[PDB]
Amino acid sequence: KGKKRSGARPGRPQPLRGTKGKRKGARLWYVGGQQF
Amino acid sequence: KGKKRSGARPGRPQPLRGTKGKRKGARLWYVGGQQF
Amino acid sequence: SNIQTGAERMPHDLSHLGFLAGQIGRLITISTTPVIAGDSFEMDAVGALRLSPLRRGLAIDSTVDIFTFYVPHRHVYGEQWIKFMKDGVNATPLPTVNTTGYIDHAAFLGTINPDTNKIPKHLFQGYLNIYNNYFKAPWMPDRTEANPNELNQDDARYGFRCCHLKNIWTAPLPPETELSRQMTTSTTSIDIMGLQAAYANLHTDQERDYFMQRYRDVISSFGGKTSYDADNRPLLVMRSNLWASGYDVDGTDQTSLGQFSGRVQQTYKHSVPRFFVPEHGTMFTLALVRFPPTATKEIQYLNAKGALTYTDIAGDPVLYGNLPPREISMKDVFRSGDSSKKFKIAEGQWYRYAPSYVSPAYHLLEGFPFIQEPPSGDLQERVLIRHHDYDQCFQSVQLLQWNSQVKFNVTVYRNLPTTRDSIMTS
Amino acid sequence: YKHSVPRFFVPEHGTMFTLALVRFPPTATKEIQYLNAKGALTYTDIAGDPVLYGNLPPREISMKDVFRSGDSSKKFKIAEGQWYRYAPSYVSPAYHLLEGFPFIQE
Amino acid sequence: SNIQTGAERMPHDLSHLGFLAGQIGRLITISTTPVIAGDSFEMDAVGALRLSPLRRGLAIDSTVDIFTFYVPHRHVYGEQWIKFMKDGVNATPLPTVNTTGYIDHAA
Amino acid sequence: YKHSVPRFFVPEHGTMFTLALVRFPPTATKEIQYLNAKGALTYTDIAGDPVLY
Amino acid sequence: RCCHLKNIWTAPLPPETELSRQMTTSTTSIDIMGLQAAYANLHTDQERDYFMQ
Amino acid sequence: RCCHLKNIWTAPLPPETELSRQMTTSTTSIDIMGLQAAYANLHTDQERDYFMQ
DNA sequence: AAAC
DNA sequence: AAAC
DNA sequence: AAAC
DNA sequence: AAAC
Repeated sequence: KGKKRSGARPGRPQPLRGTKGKRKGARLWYVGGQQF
Repeated sequence: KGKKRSGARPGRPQPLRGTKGKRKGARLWYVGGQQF
Repeated sequence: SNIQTGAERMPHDLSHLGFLAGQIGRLITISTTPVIAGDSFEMDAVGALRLSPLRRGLAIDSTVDIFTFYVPHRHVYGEQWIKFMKDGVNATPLPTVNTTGYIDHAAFLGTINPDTNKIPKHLFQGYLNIYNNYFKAPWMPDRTEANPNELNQDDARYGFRCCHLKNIWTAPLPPETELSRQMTTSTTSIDIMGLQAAYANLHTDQERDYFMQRYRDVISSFGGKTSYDADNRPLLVMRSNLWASGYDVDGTDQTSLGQFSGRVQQTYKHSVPRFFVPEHGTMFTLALVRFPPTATKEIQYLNAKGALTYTDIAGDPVLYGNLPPREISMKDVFRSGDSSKKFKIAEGQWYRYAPSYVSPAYHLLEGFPFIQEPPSGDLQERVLIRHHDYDQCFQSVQLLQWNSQVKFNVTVYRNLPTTRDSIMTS
Repeated sequence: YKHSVPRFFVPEHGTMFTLALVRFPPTATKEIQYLNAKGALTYTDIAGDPVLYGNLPPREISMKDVFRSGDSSKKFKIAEGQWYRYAPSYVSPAYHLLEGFPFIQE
Repeated sequence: SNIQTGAERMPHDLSHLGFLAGQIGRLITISTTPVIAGDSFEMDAVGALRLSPLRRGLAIDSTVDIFTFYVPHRHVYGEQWIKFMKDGVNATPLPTVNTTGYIDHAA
Repeated sequence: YKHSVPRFFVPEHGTMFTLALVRFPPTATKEIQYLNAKGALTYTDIAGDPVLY
Repeated sequence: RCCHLKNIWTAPLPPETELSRQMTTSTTSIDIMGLQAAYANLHTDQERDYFMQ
Repeated sequence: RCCHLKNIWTAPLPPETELSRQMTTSTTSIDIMGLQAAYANLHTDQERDYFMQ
């Protein structure tokens, strides 16, 4: 259960850079080979 | 949650001696005074 | 054939971007992740909170609350879910609630409305449970709609209205608080012993009224505890609170030199520590943006209710410590207060609270998030925030009153086979 | 930016081509979560049962199971359980035709 | 009047004797103690187990299982119980199941 | 015998039930060993072949 | 009445345990991939029968 | 034109991925050994489809 | 191609 | 629910 | 009479 | 439920 709040992240906003988590794992896409 | 069983109380049975717990507390009966 | 009977738990990256927008006092879903029994969930939401451009420079920070709740499906489908799990593979598929035909009519659940117009009932019901257990005033009736299509376009698109931050007027005692209590006495005697008893019963009443309207509270009162399963309540996993701010933009042309526009950019971070999911459910994350309830016309109770009696002015502790709740009207604390709108206050409350002062020069001045006229309506309409009370505060934009761009870093330690275990027959 | 190619021995006559590609993550303004957009949920879709996912054929889905104006006639084969291995980005409907965001509108 | 609004938690001795009898594979209740929210419960059952006299000498020991379970009332009255607690003093009294007219029919 | 229930915190109002069950191992006077009572013995019944079982 | 202590006769597999499982096949082909799947479903059945009722 | 960054919709399995595979069986028997083989061949297919084109 |  |  |  |  919930508690301390913290959006008080002192900083100027940064443009969203990348929708891929923090820790990844196994492979997810199979397309027949490499695709850039 | 339940567990180890123990009626294995090695001993010859003893006649029940007294229906009053182990640890008592405050007074329960009020009859007007002392009564033996 | 032999099949791939197991799986080994490994980290699953369910991270995603969030492009959000809402109104001021409405609770809106900003992210949802369906969880499986036995997985471990963790999230790091980091983004920026922006308000629509305001008409003049910054004057007051708004406060932001971000919440993450867990709602087990059992909680939503009850018996039906239990049976589904037991039935297994041939279980009858789960019920789906109905939405109104519009793209934003399921937006309160942080989702685009499918063309078919239906969504999983757990998504809609979980929201109601969250609202009814932590956001409505304890004394208002639960929200009991069967399908999202029963909602107005503002509830459906922007989320349900939340209450204002507590005030003398915003947080009055519950509506039915009794101001007196009769003991039916006989004609020329009273039973000294019954009277005593009379007091014991009222006590018990009084407590349920003021602090225990909810079953879970009545038990804590006994010094016991109740699981979230005991009363079916969504479990609050994490909550972050913050004040959003920014800076003013100085105009510099011939006509707007001396003029400013407040720019609220607020970097925030919502972190949910690892959480073990005991049974299949959804993890709901919601946002609520609010301003302190500053009205441009609230008066100090002693300054607006006539002639002052000894009871009102002296601060006599024996009086305040011993008389019934005082019933007051919206007119005792507001310049255009409806004398017909009453509320019960604690005696001496006026000495425990101080309203903010807004000089009359600010009354209809656009660009300040102040409430311009005193809320008119029943107790419930006055405590529930009305987003239009803030319309004259901002520049008119397509992204409502606040917008956020977040990166939901979410890791789930789940146990399902690999995407290829999955696409390989052997 | 800085693009550095360490020394390279050219074994036979040829061209050295240097190309650029600029892209945005594929954020659509109308993608829905598979479980939220394909009807009634069966045990196979909602339970996360590893024996099921680890053993049945690829699932054929339509553009309509994941998009608000998806063409039901446009199909695609997905791995069973893919919906539990992936999460789409969410764009509130207030942004749908708002110019200035590099989102895919339809 | 001012009333006795509190109480301070103290040990309550709810000890009692038990004179029991049963059949061989049947589960029988030998003791029950009603508990209030927030109390702490502990018990030490100590007695003797006897079989009816047997027709010849001992040949095989029987096995004995003693169990203590907790059953919350909510579990039994559901919604009705929840409402009772909330309603408080004027709650409608709780339902009572029916037995057969005999002294041992609730044994 | 002695039945001891360590301290227990009661979270909500309820009953504490204590029950007894007395039983004997199920010794029948006429049980036979499966292999001794089901006719002729096949390879599957007598060999203990792990791949079969 | 309680159950006896476990035996071969006292603790048999649950009454409805299936002794076979059909996969409706076509007349002159079987789907190698459906078969696989067939096995995944029975598994799930089997577990609920034996350990998870 | 280049492809989008991988998605569920942007990176589906290759178009011709088979969702089933028939083994032509006889009318009232299947060859336990051919079946085995059937699986070995699909494997080889499956890999070329998904990772080795 | 998170592979006996 | 700043609680005998 | 587990008592201001 | 002596479990990939």
